[PDB]
Amino acid sequence: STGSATTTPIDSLDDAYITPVQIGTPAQTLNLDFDTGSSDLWVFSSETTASEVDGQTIYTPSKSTTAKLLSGATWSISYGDGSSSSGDVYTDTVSVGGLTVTGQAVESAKKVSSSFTEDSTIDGLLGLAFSTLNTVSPTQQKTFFDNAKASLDSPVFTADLGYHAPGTYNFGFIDTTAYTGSITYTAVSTKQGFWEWTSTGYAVGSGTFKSTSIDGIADTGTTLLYLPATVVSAYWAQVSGAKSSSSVGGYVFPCSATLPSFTFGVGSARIVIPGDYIDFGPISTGSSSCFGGIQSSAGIGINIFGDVALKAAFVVFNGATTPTLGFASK
Ligand SMILES: CC[C@H](C)CNC(=O)C[C@H](O)[C@H](CC(C)C)NC(=O)[C@H](CCCCNC(=S)NC)NC(=O)[C@H](Cc1ccccc1)NS(=O)(=O)N(C)C
Repeated sequence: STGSATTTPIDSLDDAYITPVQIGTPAQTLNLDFDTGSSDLWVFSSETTASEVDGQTIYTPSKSTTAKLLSGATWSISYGDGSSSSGDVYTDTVSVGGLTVTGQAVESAKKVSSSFTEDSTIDGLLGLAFSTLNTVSPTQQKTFFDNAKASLDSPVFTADLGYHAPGTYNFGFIDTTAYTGSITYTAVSTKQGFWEWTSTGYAVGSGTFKSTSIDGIADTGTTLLYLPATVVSAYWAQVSGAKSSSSVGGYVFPCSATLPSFTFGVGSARIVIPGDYIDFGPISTGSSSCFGGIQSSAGIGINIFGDVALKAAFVVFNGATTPTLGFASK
């Protein structure tokens, strides 16, 4: 079996993408944030504290005939940006672009943090990192991909995210019409439970490729590109008006500038992010100052190949016994 779903940015700055998911019987469609950086599928529902509910679409376990409460299981998670959620768990049928998994754990939120209540276009998260990061207790619940693996035509899923446009998530197949060149595969360490890999170096604009190991994670749930502070500094050094702002939280630049591209190595291959994808957007509507999409990972503690990187390539999360990650130019 296979599945294909279109995914869309929740705003005009590509802060996140949501993909529709059908949960329960008859199907309840929710729009979730497909996150390769977590392993929890949870959604807002009939159980979340009302005043914690904005205009999100909720899951009502009670209206689904295949739902089953998972006796005694609870969950609690906190994310990298401080948000958090917790609740209980049900198992139900979950479909993604025609790809159905029965008995998938759907974690029902009882409480959500303020950033989630305020983001009206995200109904929950669908985690895609290793099941070892799952927060359900006492027994960890497998991700949608671990559960679909038996059925998949090939154990893989690809991310094809768009720059200010829709994209696609596909499961169990590789669409050769979607990228150019061939796919370069790189080893993944699962020690931390993440889609963790090592980049071979970088290049700023039309300058030299520097061979330096960049250990990082590929995470569709992270907006920007977090690199070591000395690589970020070499990028911004090429942009005349750019500077580091303590008030805004990072490098800012005149919106007016044409920024250089940024290339990161994948083995022998190079993936070129267009200077424009690095222009995240102005600080505030009308400002002459814009937010840089390449930020320092000094304060996070790990490098993150988030959305600004991920959208410049065709990405293959190959979930075979020995997982690997493939990158293609598109
Ligand atoms: C078991 C716990 C596991 C390890 C949790 N994994 C994780 O926590 C990684 C996972 O991908 C989350 C998903 C996110 C939707 C809440 N990413 C994040 O938490 C990041 C943080 C990236 C690193 C930032 N950390 C720091 S200290 N920066 C100074 N958020 C993001 O990148 C959000 C994503 C987002 C956007 C819009 C709506 C919802 C969520 N964009 S952002 O807020 O940082 N951007 C607006 C500035």
